[PDB]
Amino acid sequence: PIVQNLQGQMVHQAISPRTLNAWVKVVEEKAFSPEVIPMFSALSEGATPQDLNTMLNTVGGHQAAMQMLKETINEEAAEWDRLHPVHAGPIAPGQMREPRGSDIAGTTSTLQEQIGWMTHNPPIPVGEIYKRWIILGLNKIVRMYSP
Amino acid sequence: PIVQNLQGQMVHQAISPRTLNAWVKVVEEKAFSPEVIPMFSALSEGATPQDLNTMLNTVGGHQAAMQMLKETINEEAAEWDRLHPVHAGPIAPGQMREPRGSDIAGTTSTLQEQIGWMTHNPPIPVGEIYKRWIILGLNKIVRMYSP
Amino acid sequence: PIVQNLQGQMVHQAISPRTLNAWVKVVEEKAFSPEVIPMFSALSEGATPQDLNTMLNTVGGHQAAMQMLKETINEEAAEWDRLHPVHAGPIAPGQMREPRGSDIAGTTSTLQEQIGWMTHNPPIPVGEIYKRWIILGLNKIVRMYSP
Amino acid sequence: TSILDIRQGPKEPFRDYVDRFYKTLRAEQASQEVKNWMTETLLVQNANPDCKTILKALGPGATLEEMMTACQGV
Amino acid sequence: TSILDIRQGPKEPFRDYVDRFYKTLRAEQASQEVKNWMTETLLVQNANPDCKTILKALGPGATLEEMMTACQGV
Amino acid sequence: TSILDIRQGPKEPFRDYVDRFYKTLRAEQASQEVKNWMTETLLVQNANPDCKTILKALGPGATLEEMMTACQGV
Repeated sequence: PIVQNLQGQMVHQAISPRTLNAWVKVVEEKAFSPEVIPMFSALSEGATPQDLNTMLNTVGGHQAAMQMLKETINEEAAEWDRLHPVHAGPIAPGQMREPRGSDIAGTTSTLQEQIGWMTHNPPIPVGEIYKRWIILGLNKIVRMYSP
Repeated sequence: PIVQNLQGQMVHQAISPRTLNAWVKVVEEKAFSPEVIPMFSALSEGATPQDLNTMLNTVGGHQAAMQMLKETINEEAAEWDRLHPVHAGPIAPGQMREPRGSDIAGTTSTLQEQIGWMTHNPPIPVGEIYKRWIILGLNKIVRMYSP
Repeated sequence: PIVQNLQGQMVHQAISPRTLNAWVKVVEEKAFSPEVIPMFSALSEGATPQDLNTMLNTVGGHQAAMQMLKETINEEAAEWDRLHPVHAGPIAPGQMREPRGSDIAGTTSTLQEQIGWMTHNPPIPVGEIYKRWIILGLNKIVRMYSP
Repeated sequence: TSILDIRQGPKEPFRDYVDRFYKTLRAEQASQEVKNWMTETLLVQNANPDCKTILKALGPGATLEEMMTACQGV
Repeated sequence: TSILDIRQGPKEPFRDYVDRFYKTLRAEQASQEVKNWMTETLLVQNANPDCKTILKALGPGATLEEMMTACQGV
Repeated sequence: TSILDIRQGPKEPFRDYVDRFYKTLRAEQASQEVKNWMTETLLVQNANPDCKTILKALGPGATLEEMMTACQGV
């Protein structure tokens, strides 16, 4: 995640193993139950896309759901690209590039790039955009997996 | 929560996973027992409304009680709005807006807004107002759930 | 508790959950056994009255003993008020008020007030006065609960 | 399981049923107004005859602690 | 369970009963004066005949360690 | 349980008894001089005849390792 250091700057720090394991354990115990979404939300505080793929990729089991989510993440990403067209002409030397759906999904962007966008002024909340897609896709799952 | 930093200012820091899990475990083990209220009170030290909805939303089970509480929180909030009318004329540029029942419940306010009210001089104790509603609603539950 | 910060001042910091739980677990396991008193004493290092009521209020079970203790705490408090009369005339603007039995028991005092008395120069050891009452009342219990 | 399929047993305490209701209601995502409509309507309707009878005597305006204490012996 | 429903068994130690009493008293929220009234009154009243007899001999003014040591063999 | 009620069984090792003694002595709060008096007196007095006999042969001035090794076969 990207956290504030004592000095008063935003720097990246790694997520903790008993945080990781707590994510694992939630999924083990409460599967598709709604409490998973606030839980997720708390444990995703200050998290990167990269950390969010890590969390999704580290799941075991419920592979039908994991595939449905993936496909929701790509749909929501396809929709990001649709709604926000690429911008006019070449990229400025003085500036950094606008993200695509796949940069938001973490796929086409690097960590330093993910830190550029979030730490820069104005900052862009690429975590929160992926977060809604995850929560939206979580609703899809919850609604389906209701019996 | 909003905690004091080493530098001597009040800044927000996130609540810890084994704090979260300790909240979960209390509820698992002691359900509606009275010891839950001091316990709550200690673990709610320096907590935001936002953190208090997080704690309530992360409950599993006892959904009749969770609904009774919600409805108590809204009643107590409706009562906040009744007792404290909105103030005269437009909001000053130099000042920040007075809270409503729903800002106290965390619903209509943002975190930075919740930090403005608490950190500002005079400070307003919107945590402690929600806390009484929670404790009051906890009494309702305890009294009902006595057998 | 009130602890010394790195800067070299005495500031309040909250007590830890696995400290709380260790207090709980001691009581669960060793009930009225004498080892409870040194144990208490260590875990009460630098503690406030407020934290001491928190610890007493968070007990479950042994309610006959908990009531006997309460009643000992009030007796010892009644005795504090008896032995130390209130002082002559009005309270000075330049000074802060002398405690009563109920301020020592934490009841009539606020935290900032509890920090004023302890951090101020000379400091007054209102923790250690309550601590003796707790230990004295612990002797009463231990002696009774011997079989 | 659908919210319409939530019903109270003939021997099941109301309490255990109300818990089931706000759990399933917890997995419904509808507007609050619709969920209010579901609350006053469906809960009583799928409640058992013995408690149903009881709840009819509370009249309207009733709140959950009073419903929950009202159907306790049933 | 209501505070009036708290009573001492015919074979139940007083001690186990007094624990039950201040647990239920712990769930009563009444003024202190009323709770004092409950203490001196209801505790002895629902105490068993053998201990009840014992407690009558302590007279008034008695405190909990003396009541608790008084009904120990019973 | 009172300190006077602490006694050694007819088959109980002294050792297990001495442990019981300083545990109960650990719950006595009396002056040190009185507790010294209890040590030299009550311990031997409630000790069993076979070990009691043994301890009488150690004479006075004896210390706990020597008492504890003295009554080991008993």
